[PDB]
Amino acid sequence: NAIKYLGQDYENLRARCLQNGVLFQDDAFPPVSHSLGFKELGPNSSKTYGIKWKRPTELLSNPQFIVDGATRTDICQGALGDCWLLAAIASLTLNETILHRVVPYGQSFQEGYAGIFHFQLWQFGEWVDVVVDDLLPTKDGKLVFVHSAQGNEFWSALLEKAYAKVNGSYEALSGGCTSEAFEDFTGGVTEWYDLQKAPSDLYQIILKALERGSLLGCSINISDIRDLEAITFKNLVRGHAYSVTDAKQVTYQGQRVNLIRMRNPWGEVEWKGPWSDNSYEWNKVDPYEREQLRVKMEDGEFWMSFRDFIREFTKLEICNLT
Ligand SMILES: CC[C@H](NC(=O)[C@H](CC(C)C)NC(=O)OCc1ccccc1)[C@H](O)C(=O)NCCCn1cnc2c(N)ncnc21
Ligand SMILES: [Ca+2]
Ligand SMILES: [Ca+2]
Ligand SMILES: [Cl-]
Ligand SMILES: [Cl-]
Ligand SMILES: [Cl-]
Repeated sequence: NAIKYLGQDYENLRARCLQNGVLFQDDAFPPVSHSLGFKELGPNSSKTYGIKWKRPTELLSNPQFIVDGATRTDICQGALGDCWLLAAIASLTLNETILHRVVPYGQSFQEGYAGIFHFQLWQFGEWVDVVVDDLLPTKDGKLVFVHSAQGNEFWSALLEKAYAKVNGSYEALSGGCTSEAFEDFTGGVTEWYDLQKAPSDLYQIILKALERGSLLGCSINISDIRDLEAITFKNLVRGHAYSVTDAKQVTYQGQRVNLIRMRNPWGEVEWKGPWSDNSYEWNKVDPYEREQLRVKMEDGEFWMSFRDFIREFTKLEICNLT
């Protein structure tokens, strides 16, 4: 059983809030500017001034903790430098077992709701249960930071809040390492690969890792400063964490081609090269493969050939667990 971060006891706090007829407000991570940040999100910053803390039950008549499953399309980045974290959460959703260790079952805005939620993380060398109240940063009625493509779904916003809490503020999340989030969700072992020196069996390594439910992420180093822009000519984002979400082989004019699928945690802005959603390559595979694999949607998720992947990307991170 997870031990309680700061000694805060989820079920006890929830039960006592319900008894006392109030909603939880978290003394350890309160709905004030110091929970937002210290510089870019500090008390006197332009960003801080626009933000009002509001509960999902203040925003909507029918807020939901999870809608149609806790899945990667529920991870759409907001105005914060936490792409590394969000890439990790998106990858986490592909492994139901680990997902629901981090996101406990049984949390809702209906029966038993008292304005408090909890998540479990690997921290300080322990599995720790972290509570949050459900006051969330909003501007004009919309979440400022992470949000789901399902506008009434709140689990991922609440998990990002819990992760900010253990790190001190949302601003403390700006700029980071995907592998650190992977570890914090698993207590597993992380390794990384230099794609410009890829082992010859790297694609099989990826296949095996995906099959076992390991977490995979990738990025493109900014080698100059951000000279050729943050965005490459083919619509990739440099210095930015992507989730690796599948690896599948297709038959392209009668020959096997290894593909890899990844997802930009923005939930938008995708590769426009071969195998992209609108590319001509799809016209020359088996119709069944096309139907199974290709999804024509601006959703941040796309395929690349493994060959193009290892040319365009520079780093692959893998977190292996038990
Ligand atoms: C810094 C950028 C973030 N990148 C990083 O963290 C990188 C991640 C690695 C895997 C390359 N790491 C990093 O730099 O190390 C900094 C480091 C390491 C250790 C200690 C302190 C600082 C990330 O790209 C990000 O969060 N971008 C969000 C951009 C705003 N935005 C949000 N929605 C957007 C949208 N729809 N469209 C356009 N922009 C959007
Ligand atoms: Ca969902
Ligand atoms: Ca897509
Ligand atoms: Cl408390
Ligand atoms: Cl303030
Ligand atoms: Cl609910």
